[PDB]
Amino acid sequence: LWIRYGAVGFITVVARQISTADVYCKLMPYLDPYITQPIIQIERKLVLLSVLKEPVSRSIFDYALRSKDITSLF
Amino acid sequence: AKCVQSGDFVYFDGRDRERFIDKKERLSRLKSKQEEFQKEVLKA
Amino acid sequence: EECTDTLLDQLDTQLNVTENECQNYKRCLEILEQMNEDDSEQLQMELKELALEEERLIQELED
Repeated sequence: LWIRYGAVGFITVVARQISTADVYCKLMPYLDPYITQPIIQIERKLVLLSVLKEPVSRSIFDYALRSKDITSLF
Repeated sequence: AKCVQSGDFVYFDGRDRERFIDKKERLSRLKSKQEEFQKEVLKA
Repeated sequence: EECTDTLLDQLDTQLNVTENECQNYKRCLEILEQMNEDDSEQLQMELKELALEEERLIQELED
């Protein structure tokens, strides 16, 4: 959750720094794989936090990061 | 030095025959077209 | 000789960056033009319905 919300912090700050045109043309394409709905108001911290896809299960994430053969697994 | 100030120089290896000044003009023209698209996108 | 080639290389990279941003805007404009115009009126009607449900829930929650 610290990293998860940390990411929201980065994406929200980035979304506030770039132009609205660049947000839709450039910022949205990087976020699309992780967001549940296409909302143009990504600049509001509450909006982005609400549109995030569910995180990876800790058992799944921890089990993959703990795997010795992460290259073969990936 | 005279060629550098006027920008009337090209790559020594011949990879590109377009002068530095010519490339600078093309870059400015492309930047203008990009902003025009950006404005139409903003309107849309 | 090295300084002149380095200067042309830097300018060549800037040109490509401008072309990529121009291409992206051309694509983005085409995508927005091709995306069917979402019915602003239909969403507004739905929003009026959801507001009524919320007002109902506020009275029900008060109860």
